[PDB]
Amino acid sequence: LGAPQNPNAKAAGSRKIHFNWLPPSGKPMGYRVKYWIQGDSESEAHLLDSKVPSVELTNLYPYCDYEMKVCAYGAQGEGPYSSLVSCRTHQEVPSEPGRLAFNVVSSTVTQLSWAEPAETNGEITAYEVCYGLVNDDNRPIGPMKKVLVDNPKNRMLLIENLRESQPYRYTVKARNGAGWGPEREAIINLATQMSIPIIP
Amino acid sequence: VIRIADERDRVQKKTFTKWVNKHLIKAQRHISDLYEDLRDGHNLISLLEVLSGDSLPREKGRMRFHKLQNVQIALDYLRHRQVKLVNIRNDDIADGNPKLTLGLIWTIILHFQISDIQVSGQSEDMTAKEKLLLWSQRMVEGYQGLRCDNFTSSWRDGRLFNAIIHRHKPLLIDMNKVYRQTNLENLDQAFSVAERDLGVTRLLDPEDVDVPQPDEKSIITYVSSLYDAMP
Repeated sequence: LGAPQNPNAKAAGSRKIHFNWLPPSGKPMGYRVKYWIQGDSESEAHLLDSKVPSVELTNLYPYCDYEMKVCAYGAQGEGPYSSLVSCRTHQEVPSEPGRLAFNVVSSTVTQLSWAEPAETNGEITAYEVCYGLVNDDNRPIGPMKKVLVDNPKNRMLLIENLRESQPYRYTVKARNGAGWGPEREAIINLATQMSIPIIP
Repeated sequence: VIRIADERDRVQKKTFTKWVNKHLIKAQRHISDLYEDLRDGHNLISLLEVLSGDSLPREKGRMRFHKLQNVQIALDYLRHRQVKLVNIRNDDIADGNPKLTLGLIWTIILHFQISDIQVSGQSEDMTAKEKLLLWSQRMVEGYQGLRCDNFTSSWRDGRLFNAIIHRHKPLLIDMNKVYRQTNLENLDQAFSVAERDLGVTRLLDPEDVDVPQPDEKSIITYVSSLYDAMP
């Protein structure tokens, strides 16, 4: 058997890749797909069997580049591998931004800052910060102010004009190609707590 | 009501970056964004290797598990060197929390550059900072009208910077003209001279110092590096 020709891959939905090829001349019993993450050795590769000239790679990482090749087998054993084909998976909404850190500037001013989500699952393009008054049981008493940060590299926010000795709830969430992820939360009273960050 | 991150954090970030690069180039390394180029841990490790001359392990990986491992190496090195790193976790640096990252670098600067200050008639109850201020005051003593009360407003007009360099090498500075020049002119002159004649890296831009309230940590880092360039 020769090598399967015309290796062809494309992202298909969540965490999976559709991979097909042109069968080699003859009557192959099946194929063996070898796939791995671009940058990893063909030693961390996974091996899939198929009886048909296509395969679904599942359980993959979001927004991740994958390399793959395929070989055919039959009566006379395994044949050569196809040429390499590279393909990137679709994106997923990000995880929570990192825990929130507060630099108290005054009884009415604070510098909120957060880390990038541990799993971006894509290219992060914005952050949204909500903050608002909460009562004694720590639930908002009114509409939360919403702030769009259109520069994802800016993970710091100077919020001034807050009320003295008043508890405020703060949330940060990230957005990427797939949309918005879950929120990271913290309740902070400025009066309660110099230039060293606080972290609930 | 929200506003733009404080200008002082912009300047502190630039100061800390120029400082980190000053050392990293010794190892043929260079960071571009302080809030990104330290997340994988490799640069922190290299920075520490250069600063202490020690040799540190490296978990060579590609994923997050390995980032965290590498950063932990850096943090552990500091903690074993009795450097208190409070409220700072490895994932905080690996995931790039900007304030905490700033803090880590400040800590590093304190421990390696600012803490080894030595002034005549000092006390071990004096902080590294208090010793640096004492030093500055001793250097500009006698210079008419010159006075060093803090590491912020006191440096705004550039005159202390010039006087300090003058005390060390009178031939480099024309104090007469310093008394007649603008804050910017003086600042620039000082930074320029210190760089070309004392090999003191230009951590600060004049426009970033000529302000009502300069970034204290940035001033401190620079003043400390003047001290380093002097016996």
